[PDB]
Amino acid sequence: MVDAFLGTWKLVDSKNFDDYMKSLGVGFATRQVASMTKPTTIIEKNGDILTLKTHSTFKNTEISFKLGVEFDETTADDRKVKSIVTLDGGKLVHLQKWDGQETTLVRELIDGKLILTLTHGTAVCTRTYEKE
Ligand SMILES: O=S(=O)(O)c1cccc2cccc(Nc3ccccc3)c12
Repeated sequence: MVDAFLGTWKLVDSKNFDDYMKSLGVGFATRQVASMTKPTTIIEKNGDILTLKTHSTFKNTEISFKLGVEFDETTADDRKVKSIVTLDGGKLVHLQKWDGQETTLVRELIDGKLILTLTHGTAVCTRTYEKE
């Protein structure tokens, strides 16, 4: 259920984020900033339009979209992508494509926590957020 995602979530743990960002082109200077940072993800719905915002001292982004309906997105790291977000049995699956490249962001609730798995080819990163 989408509804179970809604609310504000605060990053508490991060695993292999640096390699994920490097895998995407994020430069060293910026990786150092982003990694010590502890972002908030806010997930909202308004009818059948979801909005996911990322709030932090590094960057601030927001996306709004319908599930299964493809959309343009400019990412935190300034990639210009084609995105699609679907719901695969409680798992929010965010697929991005740009320049023949693909990355996936999977969001699932485990133990009252929101676990985001980021995958870019072989670079995999897991980021755990606590409900606020
Ligand atoms: O986290 S995400 O927006 O998912 C994100 C996803 C994919 C690539 C990212 C690259 C740099 C920073 C991010 N965000 C970020 C925002 C605030 C603090 C630290 C990193 C990236």
